[PDB]
Amino acid sequence: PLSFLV
Amino acid sequence: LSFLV
Amino acid sequence: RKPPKGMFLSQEDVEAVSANATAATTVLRQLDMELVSVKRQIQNIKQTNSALKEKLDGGIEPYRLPEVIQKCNARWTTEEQLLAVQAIRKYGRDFQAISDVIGNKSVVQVKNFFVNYRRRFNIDEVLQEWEAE
Amino acid sequence: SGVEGAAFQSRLPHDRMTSQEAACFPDIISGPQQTQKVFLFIRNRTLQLWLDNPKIQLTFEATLQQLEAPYNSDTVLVHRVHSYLERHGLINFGIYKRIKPLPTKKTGKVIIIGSGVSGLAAARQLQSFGMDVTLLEARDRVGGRVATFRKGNYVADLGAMVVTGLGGNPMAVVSKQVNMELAKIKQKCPLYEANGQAVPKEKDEMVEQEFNRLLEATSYLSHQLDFNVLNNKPVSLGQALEVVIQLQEKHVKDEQIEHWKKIVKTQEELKELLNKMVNLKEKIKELHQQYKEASEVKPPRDITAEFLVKSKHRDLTALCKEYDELAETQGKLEEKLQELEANPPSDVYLSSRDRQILDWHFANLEFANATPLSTLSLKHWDQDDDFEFTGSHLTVRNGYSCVPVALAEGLDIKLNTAVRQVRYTASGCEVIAVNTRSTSQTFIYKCDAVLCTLPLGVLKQQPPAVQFVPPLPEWKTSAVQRMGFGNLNKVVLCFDRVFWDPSVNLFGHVGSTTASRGELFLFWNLYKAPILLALVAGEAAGIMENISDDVIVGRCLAILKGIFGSSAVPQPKETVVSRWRADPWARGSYSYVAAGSSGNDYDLMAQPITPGPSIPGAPQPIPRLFFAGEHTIRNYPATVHGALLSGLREAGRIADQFLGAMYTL
Ligand SMILES: Cc1cc2nc3c(=O)[nH]c(=O)nc-3n(C[C@H](O)[C@H](O)[C@H](O)COP(=O)(O)OP(=O)(O)OC[C@H]3O[C@@H](n4cnc5c(N)ncnc54)[C@H](O)[C@@H]3O)c2cc1C
Repeated sequence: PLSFLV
Repeated sequence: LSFLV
Repeated sequence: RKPPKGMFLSQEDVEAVSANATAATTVLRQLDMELVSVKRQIQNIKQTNSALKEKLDGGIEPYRLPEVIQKCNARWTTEEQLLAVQAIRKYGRDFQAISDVIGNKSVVQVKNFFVNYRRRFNIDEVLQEWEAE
Repeated sequence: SGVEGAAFQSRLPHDRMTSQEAACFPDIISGPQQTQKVFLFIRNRTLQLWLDNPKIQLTFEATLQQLEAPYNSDTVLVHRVHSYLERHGLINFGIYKRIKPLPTKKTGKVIIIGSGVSGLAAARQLQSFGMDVTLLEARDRVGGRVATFRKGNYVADLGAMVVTGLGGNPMAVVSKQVNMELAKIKQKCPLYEANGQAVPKEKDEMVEQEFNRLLEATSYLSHQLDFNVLNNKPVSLGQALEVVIQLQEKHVKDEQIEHWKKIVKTQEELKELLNKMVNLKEKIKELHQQYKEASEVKPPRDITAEFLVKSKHRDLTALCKEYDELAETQGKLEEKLQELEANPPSDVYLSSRDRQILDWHFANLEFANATPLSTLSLKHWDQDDDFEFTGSHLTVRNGYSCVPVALAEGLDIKLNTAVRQVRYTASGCEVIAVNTRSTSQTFIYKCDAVLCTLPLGVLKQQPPAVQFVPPLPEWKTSAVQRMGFGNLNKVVLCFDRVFWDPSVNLFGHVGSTTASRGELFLFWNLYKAPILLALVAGEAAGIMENISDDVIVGRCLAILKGIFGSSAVPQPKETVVSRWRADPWARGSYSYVAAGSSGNDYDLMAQPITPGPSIPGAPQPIPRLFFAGEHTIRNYPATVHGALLSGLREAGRIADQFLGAMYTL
């Protein structure tokens, strides 16, 4: 998911 | 075998 | 409502870019052929314009005449009158040109002259003689 | 916050009754506005109570004890509310000191496939409700896609690594129950190019801005221009990005075209003037001779000869005037052309170096979703964004495995047991499972209901690894096929000396080509022991699984030598390389919203299965087959907590189905 974006 | 928990 | 500032996305462009598999890479190479053409297209006519500049070589320096340094006068000399009569023959109703030929008359004075001596210099005939050309 | 904060932490609107609350309390939500506010307070307060002390059970008796008037006057309500909250795992979930020891006898038999986080969470709950629960795990360990490498002092996660904010997160409760060393992640991530030289803050910030810009742009295509279908095929985020990039490269050229197109026009305007200027110099050259000759006629002269001099004079000075006025316009067009050629518009959209750095940013997004962007639904890839937790992200310094192992404790778990066939019918269920060690040896499990926590990629296997009898209805199997199941791998590199920047939690690596942009593109410095963790995402994910550990570890060192120095990088003492796609008990990393799928499929995954009747004409029976997992939850897919909440969810539904709902009567 998006929330995983570094 | 393996060292995964 | 609108795309991010500086992003350019028209409705029509999207359809044109997706028309087929590699339709967009054809559009992009098309503009590359366009730019390459327009780019050297400049040098060809840059060189032409440089060649035309070369025929103009020197400008109009030894052609400019001695200045018309003379003060205006209200008085009409007979000579001056005659100069005007001929100037109607050469220029018609171009009262500035006629005034410049005489050199010491203002445009208004030339128009004044035209009305008074319209009769005595048959200036109407002089005008129509000029008109025939 | 306070009582309102409790609702927030429990992912609930504090000033409003939810859809599930309307379902269970149809008297209150259809009732007068006063009753609702009483309900909402009791609900919010009870959550606060449990949250303030999550390590001990919160009973009805303890709840009513700590309620003020008029809220404690209706004790049937306080009981109803409490039971609802307890049933759906909003309170008394995880690991807590039980006040009333587990019910003397057990009601109903439940078999749970897999002891992953969802599986355990449902097991702990169904046991809390006094049901007979047995979990069947294929692996020789608990945790599933939560797996921690433990060897000596080296600790590193091959599975779940990050807690994505404690604000509203059910993991925040668990972190207070279990010993979790949660360390904050400093989001400062320096990038390094192929050669090993850092990326200047000039480039870094301008490319990253362009990345975020390109994304908003794709949204504009998706929502504003409805660019969602193309040739019957659904558009992927990967495609829309290319479209938007190309439209930007197009505009860069269109601006160049209309600029040179503007030079040629000024180039012409001069030519027309120059031709006029040449022809005038010709007539001035001629008219000068006529004047010159007329001037030779020395005075005294008659008036017509006089007039000729004066007349030729005027005619010539007038033409000199014109030429000076035309030379004026020449100078202006001449410097206007030096103006345009001095400063053109943008030369290119993105240089080779620019695009490579942008590709890294895509690799990030390919990792985030565990899939090449060419597969992600343009419309729905981010549908689960609104539900993101507040607060900064954290990692489990002692390894995430403390959580499964914690939850596992006290449960009948059958390790090394591979479920081969699930059979559900009117009167009940049987589970056909083999021992993973000796494969031709068999077990049979009889139960009232089955909870399936099989990873989507397992449910995807062709041929089927697990068989459903009867076959799952086409709606469920289409959900299984539409939905995406991604891949993401980790290289663990165990050193015994830190050669990297210790104050930096993570550093990127910029690949040479788009093809390999997700290959070892990111490194994590997270643990006590000098351990670096390398990510393999995007397309590289799947391809690297065919390459031996040594070659992979080799590439890692090489990259690291580039950044830190040819001799600063020793041979790692211990290495681990995950291969989730090849792993029979995951067959990938975690789900994603594929092109053609939507957020709705996730709901279809959670939807239970009711078998057909035994006797023809007999009544429609009870639901038998249930589904929990990270892929069964629309609002938190692909996450540990997401899985957790599905387990919590399903346990509730099953208990309601087999022990009856007291709180609705
Ligand atoms: C590399 C990686 C990194 C991740 N990082 C994060 C992160 O930072 N944050 C986060 O929130 N989430 C993360 N996740 C996802 C998170 O770990 C999962 O979403 C979660 O563990 C899923 O739990 P589950 O119970 O739904 O599936 P699983 O945990 O896989 O549970 C399924 C269980 O069933 C067993 N099983 C499978 N087939 C059979 C069979 N035929 N018979 C019997 N048993 C079977 C499996 O062995 C497994 O134990 C990550 C996942 C991966 C792969």
